[PDB]
This record gives sequence, structure tokens and C-alpha cells, in this order.
Amino acid sequence: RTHSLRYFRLGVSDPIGVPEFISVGYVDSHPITTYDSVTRQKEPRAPWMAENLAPDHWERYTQLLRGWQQMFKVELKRLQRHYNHSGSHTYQRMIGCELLEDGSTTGFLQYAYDGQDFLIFNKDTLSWLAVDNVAHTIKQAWEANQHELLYQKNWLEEECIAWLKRFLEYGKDTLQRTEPPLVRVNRKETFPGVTALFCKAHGFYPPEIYMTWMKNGEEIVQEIDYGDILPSGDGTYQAWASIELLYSCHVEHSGVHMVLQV
Amino acid sequence: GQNIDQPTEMTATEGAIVQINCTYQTSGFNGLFWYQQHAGEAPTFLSYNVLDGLEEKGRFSSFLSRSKGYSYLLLKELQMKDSASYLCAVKDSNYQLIWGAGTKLIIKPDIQNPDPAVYQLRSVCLFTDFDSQTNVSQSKDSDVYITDKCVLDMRSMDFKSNSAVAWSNFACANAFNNSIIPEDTFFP
Amino acid sequence: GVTQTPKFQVLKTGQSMTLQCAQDMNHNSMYWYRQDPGMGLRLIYYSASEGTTDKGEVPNGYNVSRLNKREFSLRLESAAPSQTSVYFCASSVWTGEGSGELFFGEGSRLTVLEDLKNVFPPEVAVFEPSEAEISHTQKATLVCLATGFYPDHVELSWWVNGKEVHSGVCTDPQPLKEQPALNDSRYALSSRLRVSATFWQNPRNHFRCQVQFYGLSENDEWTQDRAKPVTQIVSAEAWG
Amino acid sequence: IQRTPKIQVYSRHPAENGKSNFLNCYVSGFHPSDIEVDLLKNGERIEKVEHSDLSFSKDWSFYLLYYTEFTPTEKDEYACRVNHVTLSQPKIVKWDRDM
Ligand SMILES: Cc1nc2c(=O)[nH]c(=O)nc-2n(C[C@H](O)[C@H](O)[C@H](O)CO)c1O
Repeated sequence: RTHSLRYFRLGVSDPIGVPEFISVGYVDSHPITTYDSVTRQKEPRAPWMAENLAPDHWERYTQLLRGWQQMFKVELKRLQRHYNHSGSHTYQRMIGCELLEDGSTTGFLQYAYDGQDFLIFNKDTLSWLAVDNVAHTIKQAWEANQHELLYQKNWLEEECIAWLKRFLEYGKDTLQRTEPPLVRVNRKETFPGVTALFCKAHGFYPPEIYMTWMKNGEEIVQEIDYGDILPSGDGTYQAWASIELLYSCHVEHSGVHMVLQV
Repeated sequence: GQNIDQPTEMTATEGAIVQINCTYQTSGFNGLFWYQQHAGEAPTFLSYNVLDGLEEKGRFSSFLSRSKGYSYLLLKELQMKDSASYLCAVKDSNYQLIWGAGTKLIIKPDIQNPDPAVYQLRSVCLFTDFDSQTNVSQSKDSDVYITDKCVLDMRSMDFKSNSAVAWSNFACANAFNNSIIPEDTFFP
Repeated sequence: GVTQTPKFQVLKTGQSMTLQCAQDMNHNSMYWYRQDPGMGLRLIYYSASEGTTDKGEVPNGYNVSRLNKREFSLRLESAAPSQTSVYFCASSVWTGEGSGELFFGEGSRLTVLEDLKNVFPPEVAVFEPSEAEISHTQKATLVCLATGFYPDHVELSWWVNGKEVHSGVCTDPQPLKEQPALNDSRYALSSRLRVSATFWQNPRNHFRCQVQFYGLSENDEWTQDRAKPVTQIVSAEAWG
Repeated sequence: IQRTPKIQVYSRHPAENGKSNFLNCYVSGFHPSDIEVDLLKNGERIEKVEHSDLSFSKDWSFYLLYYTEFTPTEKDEYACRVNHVTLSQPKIVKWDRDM
């Protein structure tokens, strides 16, 4: 199925307890690595990362992260100067890639300032999309170094995917498993003359699930309320969908379709 | 991170073209660099490739094939100042540079009017003005010393010539006896 | 760009030494490499940013200090003969970036010896153009010979009427071993200066071969009877 | 721009009075990152509470999961108490008892 690898960076100027810099990695919804300006160490966040990557890996990336921390500190100072901003502001980065079930791939690299899009890299055109004049100033400086754009295209298309395939093998017993959902339909008259139908699912992995309500075997036109896909705390997830009023709930998960006729 | 291979040495003629190959076997790839290092000097950046293709910078071009794990440095219209060592370096998955042992490039001058001769300076024996094909050999005795072949360039007169020196604490007639010198070598 | 010191140094086994390196390019990453014949550059230590350092491939016998953003010193705790090498400092804008190149310092040649008793400056001699060369080719070749020096720490240059010439000059890239069977063989180096036969025939033209030898410092101890083989210039002159 | 947290309180398994379970409080979609989360039993802070590290979303907001082992009863009222810069006072969100 579809899998992804992502790395985030968070920089905070003048932090109140809160680290000045944090960086976390993820494979799908699972945290794999962490670093912050307090520990100043890159550490695993999944036992399958810890057991398959030698101490030299964590040692080398600890040094790189100490450098990337200093880079974030200085870029955020320059951004605050450009905007004429004082006090506490945030700077964020997200880099990563996706390996789609059809073998095709995606790659992304983006920055945010104070939690809003700032610069979005387009690896297919080798350009940065800027949201305002300050972002345009930065885009011009970054686009002036042709080699760094080519390096970034290669990292997103080749290195990121190779790292993702490596980690999928290390964590295959967690990441490639399937735990089917337990699904039920609850019926209840709520406000006089208003019957609510809930289709509730839990105990499933991966978190991706499709739930819908059908009427006489065809697509609905009335309002469907959707519950978020939430972690249950044991590595599995839960979700629900509801309607008010022949109804049937349809659930699709990991290549298995299920129908619950009311 | 594992292995980089480039030839130890290459020889080509002034005015011609030379291609320096570099093959790599690494754990990940984040780019390939070429550096130039003149004798007794520091290496200096020449080029960087990370995607497939050929990038030209004047007389120098650098090629990369990611699928073959192969790069070359192409030098055109060869000049005497191109004599140097050329280093190939690859950045692996953890951004560490894996360095090749370097390629020593030797440029043979094109000698227009060869005039091979062995002269005596006041003692020192100088073998000069021979064609770039001729090779000088090391001395048999430890009391006699022979230098290797050297190229000097008289810029203002647009003239280049080869030479070797020989001395001892011995005569110029049998000074370069261990080397295969041309038939018509002038022995005054 | 990158300023590295000293250019040359002779050390006795067990002596301590510090190599200095400074860059004013506002770079964050600094590196110390050693270069030895027949192999690729080997990283000793590096500093990805101010306030952090880590071992390279060959850290044993060395230590470093990232003193500030600009400076990265390399220390040799107890000099050993295996540390005889050419050391290069380098810097890059950052690390964990793909395209950023290195900027290298000029290099530091270190020679580590059991004792300093075989250290000698060169004898320098200039050899006058042949008569048979002047008439046969209409050009005059001068030869300079630096002999009997140890270690191989020399810089030869030609000076014509007080000015450093490069045109018409060829210096041996490597010195030859005067006693090839001896582990501590002394060295010889030759250079040629070729000029037009007229330029040499002019009695007003002055030719000078200069050899800068890098030897012992005033601070080094010397108990031997012969004169102390200090860092010095040795030269020979020729009149046209 | 600041974003106030979404707070969802729910049990690990469908809840039944007298049957051992876990109470979750998922706090998400907030910005900036400083936040305080407590799980409460009849208005009193529960001491044995586990939590995930601060997590990162693609939309630049953050999320966390707080949880505790518990046995639901008719008398016991459980809530999630959250404080963030967007809030004038701590917000106490009551568990809907798996309604
Ligand atoms: C291994 C690894 N770790 C991190 C990390 O902990 N934090 C992070 O932001 N990025 C990591 N990367 C991705 C990549 O090497 C890095 O983000 C480059 O700067 C992007 O080209 C990584 O490859």
C-alpha cells in the first residue's frame, strides 16, 4: 500500500520549557527519530529503528542536526528582520516522500513562518513558490544556487525513497501488518421523530479506512457526519460515520469490503 | 560509502583532449565533485554533478551517469598549466565525502623542431631539446645522480623544451648511457 | 579564504604541536584532513558548526578545538613518525548539504623524526650555460642544484634582476635521494632557467637561484658541534 | 496566526461500567506548540497518565495523545483539562461516556 517518510523541523525564537529547536522523523504515522536543542542528541523513537541502525548512524546525524539547529536559528533571525518582527516567532520545515501502491512516487519540501505556508519547493520545475514579498526575497537567493536545487530534486526522488524502502523493511512487522476493523451499527431515536444511525469501527490498522452510508444500495444525498480517525493508544485506530432518517453502512479497509445492513 | 576508483596517472599531448574517469560504489549518493590540485598546492573546486548530464565550464566538462555510477572530467585544448592531480569525491547517504586517490595528469608538449643534445655546464651534464617520446632512466651508481624529464616554457618566444640533469663528485659521453637516447644526439 | 599555519614543521618523536586554521568566510563547518601518497584524503576530525566537533576516519593521536566560528586547531599530543604527512584544513558554508564545496587551507607539511641529528640545510650552486649550447641553439640554460638537505622541506625560486621569473623555468617536482638505500637519505633538487643567448651574453644581467629551507626553530635545542640547521635561505648568483 | 486546540475524549474500547479500559484525550490542530494537558477524575488531576511526544502535522499544527487506565462507573466523571495561549482559562472537556 501507500507509505511515506517525513522529517520536520521546528524553530522558536525566545522560547518560554519550550526548546528553541526540535526535529522529528516519521514513517507513515509512526515517529522514528527525535532531536532537540535541550538533549542535543538524535535518538530513535521506534524499537525497529534502534535495533537496525548502528551507533555511528545516530552519532553522525547528531552532528548534522547540531548544524541544522544553528542554520534554523540564523534563518529565523533573518526572517524576523525582513518582517520587522520582534518577540517570539516560529519557523517550520517539512521534507519527505511517498511511495504509492502503483510504484509511482511523490516528493515535497516546504517551509512555514508562524504556522502558515511561506515557501513551497516544486521539484518538477526546480523552483520555489513564495507567498509574499519576504518569501520572494528568500526564493531569489535560493534559486541563485542551481546546484542546490538539483541536489534537492535528487534527494527527494532518489535518496528519500531509498531511505523509506530501508525503514519499511526494518519495521515490516509493524508497518506492513493489517488488523481488520470491528464494525457495528447503533440505532437510536434522538429528538422526537429523528433516528440517528452510527456506523462505528475500531481495532484497525493501518489508519486508512473508508466508511459511508448507502440508501437502497445507492449513494446518499443527505448529510453524513464523519468521525476523525483517532489513535486508540494500543497501535490501532477508531472512526465512525453517522446519518439521520433500507440503509447500509459500507466499510473498506486493506482490500476487504464489508456491508452492515440495518 | 565504500569505494571510488580513478586511474593513478594519465598522459596526453598539449592541444589534445583527455577524459579522466571516476567510478564509485557507495551507500547512497548526494553528488560528485572534481577538484584540481597542483603539485605542492591545495585542492580547488572544479565541478559538481548530482543529476545525469554534462556541465561545461570553459575547457572543462564534467559528466555523470547515476545508473552506471560513473563520472568523467573532460579537458579540451590541453595546456601545460593543466598538469596537476585531479581528485574525484562522492557524498554518500550520510553526507560524508569519499575521496578517490587522485589522477596525476601529465601533458606532453608538442616539440616542433627537436634538437637532442648533451651539454656540459661548469660539473653538470644537461640532456636537452629531445622529443616528448624519449624517456630518461635513473642512475646505476649511487655516486652519480640523474633527474627526471622536465618541461620549461619560454612564453615570450612561444618555445617549449624537455631536459634532464646529471652530476657526480664521470663524463657527459656516458652520463645518460642507461637511457634510450635518439640516434642523432649532439655530443660536443 | 582559509589561513593555515605553519606551512612546514620538523618535530622530534614525543614533541607536542598545534596547527592553526582560520577562515573569515562566515562558514559554519571546518575539517582537518591528512594527505598521504597513493590514497584519498583522510578526515581526522571535523566541526559541523560552532560548538560541536567529532572524529573523522583517523582521529587517534590527534585532538581538536573549535575555538570560535572562525578557528579550528589541530593538536598532536605526542608526535609519532606515522604522523609525518601534509595536513589540510578546509571549510564549507554548512554540512548535511549536497552541493556545498570545500575551501582548503594551503597545507602544513609535518616531518616527525627520532632525533634532529641528520637535519641539514642545502648547499646551493648555479652552473653556467654551455658554450656549445649558445652557438648550436641561440639559447642559454642555467642549472641550479640544491644538495645534501634533510628533511625534504625546500622552496626553490629564480630571481632575474631582483624579480621572480616563472617563464623559462622547470624545477624537479620531487627531489632525488642521495643515498637511496638509507632510511634517512639526504636530498638533492635541480632547476633549470633557459634564456635567449643574447640575454646571457649581456654582462649587466643578474641571475639568482634561491632556496628557502624549513628546518629548526631558535627554540629547538642543539648540542651538536656543527652550526644549528635553522630555517634559512641559501642562494647562488650568476652574472651574464 | 494562532490556532486553538481540538480536544477529543474517548475510550480505547467501547465502554462498559465495571469493565477495565483506557481513557484517551487527543489534542490536535493547535499552534503555537506550548500546551498543558491533564486528565481529571471528578475534577481531580489523575497522577498516573501516559502521553506521546509532541507530534507534527502537514498543515503546520501540532497534536498529542494523553491516556490513562480506568474502569468506568456511573458515579465517576472524567474530563480532559487543556491550557494554551489561545485560551483565557483552562478548558475542561468532559468525556461523553461513549454516548
Ligand atoms: C536521517 C535524516 N534525519 C533527519 C532529521 O532528523 N531531521 C531532518 O530535518 N531531516 C533529516 N533527514 C533528511 C535530509 O537528510 C535533510 O532534511 C536535508 O536537509 C534535506 O535535503 C534525514 O535523512
